[PDB]
Amino acid sequence: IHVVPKLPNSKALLQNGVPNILSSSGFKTVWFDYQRYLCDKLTLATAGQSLESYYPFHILLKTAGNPLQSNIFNLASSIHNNHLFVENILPSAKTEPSRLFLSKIKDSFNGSDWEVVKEEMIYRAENEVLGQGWLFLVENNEKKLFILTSNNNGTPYYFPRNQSFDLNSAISIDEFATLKQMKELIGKSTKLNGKVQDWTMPIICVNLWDHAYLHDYGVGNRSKYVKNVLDNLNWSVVNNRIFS
Amino acid sequence: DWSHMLQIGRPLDGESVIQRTMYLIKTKQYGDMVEAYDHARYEFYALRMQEETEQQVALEEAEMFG
Amino acid sequence: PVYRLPPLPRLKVKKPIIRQEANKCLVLMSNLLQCWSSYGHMSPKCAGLVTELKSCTSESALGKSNINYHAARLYDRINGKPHD
Amino acid sequence: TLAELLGRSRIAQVANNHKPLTYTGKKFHPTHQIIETKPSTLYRQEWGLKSAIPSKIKSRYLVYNDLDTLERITTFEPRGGTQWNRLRFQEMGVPINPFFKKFNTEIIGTGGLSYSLPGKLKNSPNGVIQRTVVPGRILNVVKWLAAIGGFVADVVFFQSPPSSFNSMGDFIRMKTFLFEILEASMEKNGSVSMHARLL
Amino acid sequence: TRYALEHLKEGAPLKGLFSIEGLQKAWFDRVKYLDAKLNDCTNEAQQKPLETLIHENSKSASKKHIVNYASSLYNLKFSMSSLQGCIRTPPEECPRLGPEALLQTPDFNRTISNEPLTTGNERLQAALISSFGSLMEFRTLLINSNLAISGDGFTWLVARRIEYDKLFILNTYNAGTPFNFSTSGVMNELNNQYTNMEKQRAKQAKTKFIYETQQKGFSGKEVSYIPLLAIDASPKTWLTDYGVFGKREYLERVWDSIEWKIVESRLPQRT
Amino acid sequence: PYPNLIPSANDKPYSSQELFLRQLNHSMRTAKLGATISKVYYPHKDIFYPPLPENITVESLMSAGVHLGQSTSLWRSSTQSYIYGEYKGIHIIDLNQTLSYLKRAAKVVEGVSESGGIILFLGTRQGQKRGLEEAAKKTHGYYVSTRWIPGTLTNSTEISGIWEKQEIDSNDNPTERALSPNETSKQVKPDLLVVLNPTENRNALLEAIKSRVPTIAIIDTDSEPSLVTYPIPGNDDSLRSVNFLLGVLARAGQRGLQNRLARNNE
Amino acid sequence: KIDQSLSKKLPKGTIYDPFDFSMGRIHLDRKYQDIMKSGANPLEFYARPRILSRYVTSTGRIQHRDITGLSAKNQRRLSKAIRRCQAIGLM
Ligand SMILES: [Mg+2]
Repeated sequence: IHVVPKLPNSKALLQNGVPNILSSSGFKTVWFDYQRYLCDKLTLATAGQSLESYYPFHILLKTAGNPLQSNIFNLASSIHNNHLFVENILPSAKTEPSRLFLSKIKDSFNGSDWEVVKEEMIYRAENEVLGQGWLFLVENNEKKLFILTSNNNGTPYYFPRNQSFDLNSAISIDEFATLKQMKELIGKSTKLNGKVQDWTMPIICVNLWDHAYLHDYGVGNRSKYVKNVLDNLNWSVVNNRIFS
Repeated sequence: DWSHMLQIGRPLDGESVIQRTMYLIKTKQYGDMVEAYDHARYEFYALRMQEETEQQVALEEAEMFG
Repeated sequence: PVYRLPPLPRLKVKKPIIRQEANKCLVLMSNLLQCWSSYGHMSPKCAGLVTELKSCTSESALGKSNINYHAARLYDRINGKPHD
Repeated sequence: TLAELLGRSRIAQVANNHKPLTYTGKKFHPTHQIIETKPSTLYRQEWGLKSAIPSKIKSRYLVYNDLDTLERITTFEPRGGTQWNRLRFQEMGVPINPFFKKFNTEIIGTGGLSYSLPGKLKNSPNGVIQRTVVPGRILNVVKWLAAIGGFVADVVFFQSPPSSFNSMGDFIRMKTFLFEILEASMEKNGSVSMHARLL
Repeated sequence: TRYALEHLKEGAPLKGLFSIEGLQKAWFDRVKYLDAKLNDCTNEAQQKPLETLIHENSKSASKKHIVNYASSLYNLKFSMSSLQGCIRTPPEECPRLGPEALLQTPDFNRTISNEPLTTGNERLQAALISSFGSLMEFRTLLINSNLAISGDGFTWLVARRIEYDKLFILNTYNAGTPFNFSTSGVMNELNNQYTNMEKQRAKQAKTKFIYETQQKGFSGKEVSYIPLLAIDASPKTWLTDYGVFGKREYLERVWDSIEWKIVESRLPQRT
Repeated sequence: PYPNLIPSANDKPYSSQELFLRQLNHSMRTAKLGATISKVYYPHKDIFYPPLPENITVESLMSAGVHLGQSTSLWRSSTQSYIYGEYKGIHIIDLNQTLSYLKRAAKVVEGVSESGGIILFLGTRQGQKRGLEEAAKKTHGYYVSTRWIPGTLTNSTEISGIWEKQEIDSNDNPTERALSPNETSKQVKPDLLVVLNPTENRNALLEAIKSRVPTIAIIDTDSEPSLVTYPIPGNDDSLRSVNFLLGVLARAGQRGLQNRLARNNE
Repeated sequence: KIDQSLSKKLPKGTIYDPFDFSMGRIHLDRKYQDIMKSGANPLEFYARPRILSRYVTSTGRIQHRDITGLSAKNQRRLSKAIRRCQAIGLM
């Protein structure tokens, strides 16, 4: 039985929700209703199996390579990502960005400062993520940050399941080349499961699903919601997520 | 509560069908064993069809999104 | 039908039979001899086989049953004797 | 009471089955329930059965007949193959209605193999999947039969067999081919008769 | 403009399916935003119809947004066009379904409502029985397919190729196209072009046989589909009113809200 | 924290050990996000978080598989009174009798530990070492899991006389006093012996009988109840049931030890 | 070519596992390689030399119950019927 995690200051979040991003009704939709929905669906899908004993992150890491249980993976991914998202918008466990994170953004993004990087992430979310999706700021094994976007329920950890390219429409030839090299990397591995190593981790997570913003911000104006999320993050969690 | 087949913390299996059959007979919603067994069987078929469709559609979506 | 043996002092095979695999050199020699029997000695047809033999025996001319142990180990468990 | 709980216990949930574990006859459908144990319980040889399974077993699936016997052994087999066949059928996508509206023992429609409905097609990034292709192995030099994804089917040819067949002879099963599943039907006894075409 | 439909009005509801706010947000705000983006990306979309835009602007990464927004608007219009409403109680008045909805079992294998033939749509129901076994099976398959869509998407009824040989049910995701000739062969095209590049600067042959096979057909290599009906799985339509747990309630009310005369009008004759 | 580790330069990528520490930091903080697992059985907890004797229900004993007895073909008819019935070719143990006997044996273990007696946990099946060791450590007792040397009690001088002994206070604190050779060569006899597999340890049971050592054991359907002072009807061939009962007894012993220390610290 | 005994033939419509395409499967199959078992009276088959001849060797020796696999009752009736057939001039 997967159960919705308890959140600090739950009474205040019920009363008002996350300040300056969501109202109480919106926070109910994004977390109290959607997280319960996802957890119940995962429990129904994985009950009576081994996967009931593993956490959603270990579930999605286990299930990433098997086509026929993608649904479980999707649920697991959401159940993880949503919580990550919530944790970077919780009022508290004003928090300030750390020196190390600022240095990494400055070094990772070709000298660009953090705020223009925020605007660039807003642009990326507006452009590529058509409809439901997730936005992440992630660090790779080279100690380099970069911006990743996943369509529907995708994971930053495993690059085969990043779901960063929307094939329903066309794809740029460069995106096709990226897909082909990715598939070659997958195929090179000698493991029977076909697994590959990916040490990417999410430092920032933003929920672009309609549950997050539609009730508070409408069909349009999603970039407004993303800007509000990024401006008022809980920087203690974000700083802790980085390793030194 | 066995008014419905799906239980949280339980898989969806044939034993759920037998449990729903016994619940139906106990409440006397149906009289004969065969009738309740058939009704639970049809609920089982509906639920399993829904799960099969979720799996197929999920795999198709995954391939759709790269 | 099932036959149940009495409580026996032991459970052992007198002569365990092992599947030694016939040496490759011997069978290759036999094939060569049959070749020269049918086509003739130093016949063009099967001369290739000769090459194989020349290699197969070049280094050397010719190039285990645990049933009793396991039976003795397991007999007390599987004999199905009455309690005491 | 204890009797009620024993009636609702998972060991009781497994139906009484006593068929030979090692069966050399024709196999059309599963005959034993597959018992699964988590890796943590496998580490301690706990399978939910009466007694601990020997530590030699490394697989997480088995099929069993007796919880205990006179020989003090659990009558089991470390095999969980059949599920894969079922799952492999789901990869084929070929659909096969009794599932829509005194006790009868006939196999009801597809007995859990596939609960899909015929009228759907697969979208792919290349486009609509018109015809489903899966790899298989032609078995014998005979119609010709093929082992395709856990099931034996009779392959419908297209003009002549490729010359590779005649060259290889009885070593034909060594080489993989690509087939398209024309149709899948279920016979009364539970056999799944599929017709495929060698491309 | 052609985007807006006459059976929808600002400040007026669609009985049973949407409230005033639900219809507002789902349709009028969505079309406003979508047409704004579409006209911003290209001013020429005003002159040309959506289908012509989709056909002409496909297969180009630079012109992607044009096809994306054209398909979104066209599919939204196609989905809402078949709607008529239903006698069931207003969604606003009914208390929202909660977690219990997940545990309730569907009745889509033991019930049938809003059958086309009762209204007089005999040919449509005959064809659905012909290709999908029965309307019980058709309704189950359609609603299960649209339920399974995680995010933004549509479930389509389609007919093959004006006359059809056979009917089918399709899914499209984040502004996909129901017809197939716009996108068919794109991956094979890019694969061949990429191999030509890579050699200019065999797994490809084995994969190409399968590529051609997946879309190869009998009597022709190119396959087309007539849209006939569309449902919307996007949270935009149903999250506002029914809530997180109320997608199944939305889909059943949608099914009761289908008028099959409009669907028959789209039916392309017969082989 | 992690001495003798040489971090990498910012220009260069992470090292394998740096990646390991990074993933450990991720695991201890964020890997467990999304849901909290409830009502799921984790085997290790049966050793580390055993329930108290009073909190045990029949449902908990049945979940551990304690009720599953031997095959009906291997029945020892002297165990008739402990049997609830037979089902699927095996005898079912009456779990209410099991609960009563287990509570009594737990009280015995708690009393013996509270008196400062020596408690010996003997179990020689394959995977029983972990639970035996943990029970002995938390009861300040002793255990054997490799093999019971015959004559360990009746011939203690020739078996256990060479190993070293130790004087300790009321609080189990080493005194480090020098023991005389005669004191070192005396027999030290267990005050309580608990056997997980009494069928394969007849020698230990007979030695305890001869040496007047009260003994507890898990009495399966094919085991003799009268060979032990405090039988516990239950399944002895499943590691889960054995570990559950052993953890209950070990927690009772730990409670007795804690009571003893609390009284000595007042 | 492969001798037929060395090859395993999967029948049509039967499921299989990868183990089936193995010599172990052939060896296992080798290892585990009518009317009178249907509740009939063998004494009634005393003027029917063919069906009686099904249960004798080439020389006419009655086959043991280990070979026939019949019940003791039907085995005795079969022996009696075969001997009666021998006596009356048939068989
Ligand atoms: Mg035992």
